[PDB]
Amino acid sequence: LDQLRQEAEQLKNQIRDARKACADATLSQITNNIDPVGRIQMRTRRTLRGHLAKIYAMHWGTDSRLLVSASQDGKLIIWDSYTTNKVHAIPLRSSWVMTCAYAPSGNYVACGGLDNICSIYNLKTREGNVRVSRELAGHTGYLSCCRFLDDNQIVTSSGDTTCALWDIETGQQTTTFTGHTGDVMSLSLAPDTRLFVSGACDASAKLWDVREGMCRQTFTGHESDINAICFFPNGNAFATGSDDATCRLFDLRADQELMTYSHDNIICGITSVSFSKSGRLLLAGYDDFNCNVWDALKADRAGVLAGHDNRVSCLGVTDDGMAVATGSWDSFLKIWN
Amino acid sequence: VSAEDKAAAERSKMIDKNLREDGEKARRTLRLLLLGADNSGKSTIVKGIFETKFQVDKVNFHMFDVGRRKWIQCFNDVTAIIFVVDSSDYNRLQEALNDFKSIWNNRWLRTISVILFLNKQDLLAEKVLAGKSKIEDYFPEFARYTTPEDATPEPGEDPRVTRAKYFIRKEFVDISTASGDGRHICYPHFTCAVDTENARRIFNDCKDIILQMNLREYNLV
Amino acid sequence: KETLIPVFLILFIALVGLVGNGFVLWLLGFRMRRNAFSVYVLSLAGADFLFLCFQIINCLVYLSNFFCSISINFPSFFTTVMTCAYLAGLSMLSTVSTERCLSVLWPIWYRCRRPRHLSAVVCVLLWALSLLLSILEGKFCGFLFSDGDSGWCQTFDFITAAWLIFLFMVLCGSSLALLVRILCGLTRLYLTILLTVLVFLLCGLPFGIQWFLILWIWDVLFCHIHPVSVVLSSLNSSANPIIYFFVGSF
Amino acid sequence: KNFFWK
Amino acid sequence: QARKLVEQLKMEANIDRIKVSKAAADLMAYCEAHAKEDPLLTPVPASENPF
Amino acid sequence: VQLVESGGGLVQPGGSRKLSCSASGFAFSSFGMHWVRQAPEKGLEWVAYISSGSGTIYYADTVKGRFTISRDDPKNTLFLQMTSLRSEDTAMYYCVRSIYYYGSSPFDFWGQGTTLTVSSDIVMTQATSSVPVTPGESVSISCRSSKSLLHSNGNTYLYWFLQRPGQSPQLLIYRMSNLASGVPDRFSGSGSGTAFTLTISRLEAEDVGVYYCMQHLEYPLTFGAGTKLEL
Repeated sequence: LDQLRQEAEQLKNQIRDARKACADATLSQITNNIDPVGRIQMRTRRTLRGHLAKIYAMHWGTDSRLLVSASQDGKLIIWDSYTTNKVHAIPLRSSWVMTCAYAPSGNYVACGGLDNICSIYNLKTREGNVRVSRELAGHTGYLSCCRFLDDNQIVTSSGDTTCALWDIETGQQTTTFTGHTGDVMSLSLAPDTRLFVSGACDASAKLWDVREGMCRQTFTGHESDINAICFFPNGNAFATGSDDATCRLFDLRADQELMTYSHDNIICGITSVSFSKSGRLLLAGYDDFNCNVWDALKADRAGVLAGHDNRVSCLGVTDDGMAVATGSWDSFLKIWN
Repeated sequence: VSAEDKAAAERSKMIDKNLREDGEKARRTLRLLLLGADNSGKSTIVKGIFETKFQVDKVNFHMFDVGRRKWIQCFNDVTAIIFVVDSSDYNRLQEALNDFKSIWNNRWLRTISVILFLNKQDLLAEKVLAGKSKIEDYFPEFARYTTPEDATPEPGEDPRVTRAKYFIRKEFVDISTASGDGRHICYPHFTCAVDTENARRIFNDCKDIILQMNLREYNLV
Repeated sequence: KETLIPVFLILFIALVGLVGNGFVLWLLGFRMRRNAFSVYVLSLAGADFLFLCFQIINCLVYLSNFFCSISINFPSFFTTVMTCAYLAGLSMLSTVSTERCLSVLWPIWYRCRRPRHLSAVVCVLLWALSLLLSILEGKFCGFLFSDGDSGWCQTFDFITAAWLIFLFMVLCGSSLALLVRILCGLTRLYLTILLTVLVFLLCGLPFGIQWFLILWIWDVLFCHIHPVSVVLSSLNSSANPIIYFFVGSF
Repeated sequence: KNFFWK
Repeated sequence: QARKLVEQLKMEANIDRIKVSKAAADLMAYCEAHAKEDPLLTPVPASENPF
Repeated sequence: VQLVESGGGLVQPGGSRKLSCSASGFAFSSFGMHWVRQAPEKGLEWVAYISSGSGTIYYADTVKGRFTISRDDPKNTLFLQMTSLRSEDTAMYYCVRSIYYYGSSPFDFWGQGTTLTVSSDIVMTQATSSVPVTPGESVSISCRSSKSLLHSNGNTYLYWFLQRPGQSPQLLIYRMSNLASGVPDRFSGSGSGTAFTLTISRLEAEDVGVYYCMQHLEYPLTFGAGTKLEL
């Protein structure tokens, strides 16, 4: 064991020296000669009422008009944001739900939580009703996130320190991803749908290969649990938010950290993060009941979204970049423009 | 507006009516979270998730157990938390005390009361009268402890058992009252795994908790 | 010829009270949420607002008539509106006390089985009854644009007095029941109950008593008994916000 | 009765 | 087993890396290219906002 | 999914009958239902409408004050009550299901009909009445309206139906552009305001009959005249 530990320490030192030779400049000094964004002012356009408990998750549709929300009252709701009409109301067998997803084609939705099962619901079919299509079992801990690749594949993250890829028709796991130490909390898919990243409670992030099933890179810059993660629109970078009260930006081709987003006033954690269409603005949600807008190229606050009475838990930006949606523990949703 | 838009609005109105009915139905029940460790008789108090339902005096109760710093945030709005401890294995009271201290000072649990259940008291009495094990071997302050004068009620047992019980109850209570700011209270009890009067203690404690909540929302206290 | 200082005190107290009423109305209108206890506070603030505004306009009329040569005349529908606001403000306090007693005695039923519109129903019904009684008194006593007898006005004043006595009895009974239940089973509760009862009595009854009993049971003591009554009523109406809303929120 | 408008 | 850890470290330590300045330039170029396509940065007129 | 109708028969003038329809195979209580009748040799005509929850009822001017529509959700039955029957009520009646939400496809399923024999508005017409066709070719069918069917929200409300000889009408295109479920891709539909066309590519057998175009912009619902295809 001692020889292996010494070899591991030597390899870690070699890696640390290797990524120190690539740090010739800094993102802060490269972007001094660019105009600042300015002041960003946004106002509430719609308010969505109907939930009678806290809201844990939401996801936009690819048409930028439909969205789905999850609440502890035990129901899923599909909204029409243009007219604030309710399209569907799906009761759930278990009321402990922590995530939800919407298929790119628009035919299925998914949800899961403290029961350790991910369920698939068929939206459009005969008989005019919505019924359960598939239940996927095999995890040992609670589910935290799930995203659709197509109508027959899905990737899940769980609290048993693993991630999985499923085949919906067969209902069996295809690839299992191992290597984390603590609970995995979030994941994000690349635009090309060939890689994805995950953040866990061990204060580290990993980049995975979907087809091969191996781990390529690991990033360690935080000092507490990581709660949120999201890709840059380019596909060569991603951002994370932690209980550190800080956000950080990482690079894939340089394999190190570029920027940090913090201020002395913030002392609370970060629940969700998102980007804009151009990648110039970074949206984050905090426990002090409001949201902050960051300049991703200059590390400066640009605006505040303060309209909620309790904790902000979820966030989302449309594909066309026309609006942003927030949910909170006060049982309301808002659309800002 | 078009005819189809009007029909969609009517469908939304019907959905809203169903949601209101479901919420009104759900408002009646009360939710409890059951926490504890092994060898504590946790599953025999009331005679992923294992649910349990019971009612007393026409009031419905719904109990949950999970079989923890991350998923504990879900139970932020429960009525109470039930903590079960075995009070006969002296080698593990420190672990139970540390667990109780960790659960008492949680950030998301700053407004939830706790109902404490000290289980397996017959074994404790048998061990105390046996004389083969000494509590002072693990808690040296026991030898310098005396039963309170005006607060010493007993049902007809030996003073040694009363002193042993009161020491443990005092440890838990003075951990609870160290720093709570008066926003939530702890309720202790003594049980024996053959007791049948356990669904009424929870009922009385829940009444007291609801009374305090009503008092604070009218600014009386 | 020696009642100017009471008028100045009335003006100052009403000016102080209007600011608090406006702030309470703004905060409880749409800025914050509303439980079963906020509807009554909002209704009380509204009745306070109408009462204090009409007292202000009366004071201004008197001051303009005296300090200058401009004299004005007004109808008595304003008097009827003022009476209605006064009665509604007196009823809201009894409603609040009864609600406190009900919450204390039966906590589970209040928390889990109480309808979600009873506050609005009771507020609307009480406002309607107060308006009906005020209009029926004003029509038959000459305030409105008509004429009437004296016996009917006296009888209506007597029944209004009986209504006031009933409200006071309800308040006292509810407070006593709550206190006994709490004891037979803490300083802030004592202070709240004691202050509410004494403020109600000593600053809300005198105007109604002097306006509905003494005038008929017992004409030079008007300047000796009316300004004091108006001062006390204005003081109560101004002090209601800081007792029912502001002290609770730190 | 009486008018207190003075 | 530590053999898995050392094998993972060996596979992770032998890759190609680029300098930070090139990556910063790439991000700047991407942000500048798509600057006139995001409404949240440049507000849209009231005749084109669905909300 | 099934829809079976009952009743019908011979009746004297001034009499009364009651028509019934039983549904089995789908969530009946979440659908709105229509009545449509067809004369022995004429086209299609709309009669009445009842909404889910029984909150909205509509009638045509020809039958207002004499006909009544109702439903019984627990038994999954739809009713129609006759009163003061005339010689112009001799037709065969149809029961149609319809559901309304964002992205839905109303007028999906039609049941078989029962025959009853007795002893302003948007005008939209189909100029063509008969076209000879051969397999393996392409045919275009067009009809025009009186006023614009393009709403402010961006939707154009026009529908297409096909009725084969000795069968019940079937939905092809809803809202002027979308294909229904089970319809082969050789059908297409496009058009502008007031002027619409339907295109069939690689015509084959089992695709001969009468085509109808209907508007759904406002009540009452109005059909076309009908263009038939012959070998």
